[PDB]
Amino acid sequence: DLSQCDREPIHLLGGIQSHGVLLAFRGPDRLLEVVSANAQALLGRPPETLLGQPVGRVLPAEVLAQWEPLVARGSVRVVLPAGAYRALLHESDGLTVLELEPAELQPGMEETALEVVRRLVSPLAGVKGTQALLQTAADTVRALTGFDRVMVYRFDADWHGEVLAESKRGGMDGFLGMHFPATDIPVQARALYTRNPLRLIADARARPVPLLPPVVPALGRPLDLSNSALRSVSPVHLEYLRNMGVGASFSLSLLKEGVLWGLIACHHLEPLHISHERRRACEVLTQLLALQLSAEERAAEASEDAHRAALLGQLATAMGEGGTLEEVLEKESERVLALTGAAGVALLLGEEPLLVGCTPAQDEVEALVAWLATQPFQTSFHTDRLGTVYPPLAARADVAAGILAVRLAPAAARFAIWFRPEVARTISWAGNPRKPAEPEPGHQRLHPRGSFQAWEETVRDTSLPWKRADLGAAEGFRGALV
Amino acid sequence: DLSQCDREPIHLLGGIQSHGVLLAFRGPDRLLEVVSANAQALLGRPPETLLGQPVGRVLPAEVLAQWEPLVARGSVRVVLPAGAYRALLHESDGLTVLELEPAELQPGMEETALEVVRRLVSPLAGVKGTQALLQTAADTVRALTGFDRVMVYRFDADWHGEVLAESKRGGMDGFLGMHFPATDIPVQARALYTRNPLRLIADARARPVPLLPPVVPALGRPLDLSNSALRSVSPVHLEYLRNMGVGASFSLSLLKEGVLWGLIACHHLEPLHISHERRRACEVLTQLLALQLSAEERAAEASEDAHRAALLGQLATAMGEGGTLEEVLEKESERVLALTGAAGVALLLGEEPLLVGCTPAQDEVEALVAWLATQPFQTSFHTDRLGTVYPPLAARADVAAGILAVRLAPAAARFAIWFRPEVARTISWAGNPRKPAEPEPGHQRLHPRGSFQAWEETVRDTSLPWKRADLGAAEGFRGALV
Ligand SMILES: */C=C/C1=C(C)C(=O)N/C1=C\C1=NC(=C\c2[nH]c(/C=C3\NC(=O)C(C=C)=C3C)c(C)c2CCC(=O)O)/C(CCC(=O)O)=C1C
Ligand SMILES: */C=C/C1=C(C)C(=O)N/C1=C\C1=NC(=C\c2[nH]c(/C=C3\NC(=O)C(C=C)=C3C)c(C)c2CCC(=O)O)/C(CCC(=O)O)=C1C
Repeated sequence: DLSQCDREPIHLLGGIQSHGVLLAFRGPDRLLEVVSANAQALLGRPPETLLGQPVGRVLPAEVLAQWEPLVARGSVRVVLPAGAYRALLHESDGLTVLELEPAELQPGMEETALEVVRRLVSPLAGVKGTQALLQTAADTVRALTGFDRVMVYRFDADWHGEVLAESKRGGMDGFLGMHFPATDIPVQARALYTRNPLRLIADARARPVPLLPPVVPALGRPLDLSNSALRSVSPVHLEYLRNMGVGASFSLSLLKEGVLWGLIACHHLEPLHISHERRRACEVLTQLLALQLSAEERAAEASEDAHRAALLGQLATAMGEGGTLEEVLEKESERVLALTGAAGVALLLGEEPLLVGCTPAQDEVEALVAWLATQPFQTSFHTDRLGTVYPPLAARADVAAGILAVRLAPAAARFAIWFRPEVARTISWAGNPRKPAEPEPGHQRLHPRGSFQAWEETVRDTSLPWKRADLGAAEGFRGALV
Repeated sequence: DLSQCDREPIHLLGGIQSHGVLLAFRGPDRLLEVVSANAQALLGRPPETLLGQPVGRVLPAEVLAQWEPLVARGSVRVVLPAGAYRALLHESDGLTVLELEPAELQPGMEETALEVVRRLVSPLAGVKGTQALLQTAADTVRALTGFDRVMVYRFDADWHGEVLAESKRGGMDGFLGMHFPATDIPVQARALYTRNPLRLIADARARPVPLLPPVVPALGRPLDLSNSALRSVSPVHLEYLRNMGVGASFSLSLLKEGVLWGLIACHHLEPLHISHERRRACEVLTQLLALQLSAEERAAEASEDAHRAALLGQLATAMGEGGTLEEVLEKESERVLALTGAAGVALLLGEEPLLVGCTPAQDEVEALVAWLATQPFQTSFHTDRLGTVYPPLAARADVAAGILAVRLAPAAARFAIWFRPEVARTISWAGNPRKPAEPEPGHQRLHPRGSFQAWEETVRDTSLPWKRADLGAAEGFRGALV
């Protein structure tokens, strides 16, 4: 179900944010084709009068002088009689898009940000866990942006997420540890956040500035603002902000090894514009954490596969120390369990089933033993909520909430099945997950949930997720029984 | 220790660089105890008549106006009539040492180094290899320092180095590809370089400034200048550079997982001083490179593991469904070799040897098995130069230069032994390695080597080195068959 949320084009709403001015040109003569209605407060004259006119007679000479560097570097600073603006330049719908927004005024900013990078690299980060690695990356970003609250938000495989870190001001509420639906950040949004990694909402109460003309004439549609720094956002999202009593919003995507792993959302309770220069420096921090997270993770996985392979070697040094099948896998009982972080093992070596640890009844292992043999897997099968696919043992989630089965022979149903009990998790949801929006009668005008107060849900009948190492240790064992 | 170049106390040389003043204070009354003889250059009044004078009456009020900002940070900018300077504070031998140094004049340093941090931390970096990673880092440090040549030095196991990357200006001598002896950077300096990661020589030809008094009166020795920016390097080094044609040297240790991976060296043909702050943003980049290298490198070891584990996966699917062990290893001999990237394998299941691929003859293999039997290895043995420990097959480096053996049995003689042939290398040195230093009659006066021209050499009887992924799969094979 691709809902109403996952529909309307957020890149075709046709408004810009009032703290800036948008101009679009087409042609070798670069005649103004698309103008935002507030254009006058800079250009001088009625916007309607400057459509159809080449750049030379609409743009100030303060800016055209630096047009070449604008074209080559994509952005240049320009001082006007109004103040210091930053000219941004890109391409869209075959037209040239120009944006003026206020520039950075405080000149020891890059110095300051060069010092938050030293903190986020250091000799080495992630000392006592990646938790304080995200907590620093949150602190650094608050210190640089001046925002009252900064959360690290992670995405889960269902595309729901959780605040894993939070650096806020004293006397402020916090969303630490809470959980959030997938409809909160829809799919079309996550599609373009994985392309354009920044977004600033200076004033959520403010009214978007329309563009002129309302369509691109040669197209019958509005100008594609997917790469605009001043594009104004969906209306139903400005209300979700107001129902949190926030006033400004800045978010950066956390792209690590290709995918959208999460966001760094920044909340302020009064409007605040952050210079495009200050946001690029923040982007330098977010990429920094994303590289730290990657090197820490692989290192954990490597060390987690060296201890598992220490076990595989102890199994074999013993299994060859004496002819003793039934006996060693019994005398070395905890070295098999710990191979997959398991609590009971059922080994199908024909004959009878050698039951080790806490394990389901011999006539119940013989029940999944017969169903698994008619399941579509090749070498391994792992469920973390078995009861849902195999309900007969849905009441035995005390020993069989999750399973990890390996085939010890091609045909000839010969398996090694590790078992895990459930692990009960209470997740707190920021507001009711079942009514996470308010539709109006006719179900054609959705609104957001107005309460983000805790909602608690103990999760049952699920086990711990089978990590990557458990699974490799399983198939390593497999090449030692055949 | 081993040689004289290791004896030299390169931290008690009593000299500093003429582009700066050093002053050391001690006591509740910050009495001046040690001072550089050039201190009168920037203080006014001869350095001898201010010794034992409170800090108040010796320093300029321009410097003392920031005396509290100076302490709690350890760095600050002051404007003397002599010019803008950087004051830096640190404690050595119960003394408060303060070092005055010309400060940075180009104000967009921090904006420039941000852009170069952006380049080296961006994702998609290392995509054409880690060669492009060091090449990017050498090109970026050159853009900030402005040196005429910036090279990447990697120490090997034996502490000699080579140049794996290089970035230089048009028409200049390079050292790409070349190898440099262990004696060129001696052990007492490596140790120090693990702890102070940035050093700078501004005039390879300027003579040191003495410190007055020649000693610290309470010790009998001079001031320890371990954590010093203005310290003068040993005179044996100064000759080295002046026989190299360099006029200024600046280097940054590449500390990787806490150990000294290598060094980024930069050469200018003329004297050049880099500001303290610019040396600290270059060191930012050394830690991005250290990070980037650690992450990439962990990604490959994993991808290596996956291939081997699959090779272990298919053999054990060959096993348990096709006759004896002498047959399935006859139809997967291309996998049993590939396990350890081997040219041949000799398995000993207790029968006569079963030789696979390119091996030495049955008798040569048999003889080695009875040799290794005495040897004191637990479950694994490996060498890249067998002939150095077992000469009987020192003629056979065409098949047996390097070997990897695993014990397939407890207190018994059952092994699987993979075989590699030699891989002739070719080390092109910067000078003849047997003449690394040229002493005078008597040997209490050493002189740098005079000629840095390519001295080629071709190492033989040496195989490709048994890596982590190979060894890991060697033990995997051990745990599979009986
Ligand atoms: C049916 C529609 C929607 C419901 C219901 C809902 O809750 N959101 C809906 C649509 C959109 N959400 C968009 C963006 C967006 N959502 C989040 C998540 C949060 N945003 C916040 O402001 C907070 C807290 C205050 C949270 C937890 C984020 C981070 C974003 C990105 C924008 C930002 O950084 O503020 C969205 C797209 C907006 C656009 O056009 O840019 C839509 C349509
Ligand atoms: C017996 C003495 C020595 C011989 C012979 C020799 O070749 N070196 C000897 C001693 C020391 N070398 C020290 C420092 C140093 N050496 C290198 C290596 C190079 N420096 C270069 O300039 C080049 C190329 C021209 C190479 C290959 C480096 C990088 C360093 C560090 C200093 C720098 O980067 O400029 C040394 C340390 C002296 C000190 O630090 O006080 C000694 C004693």
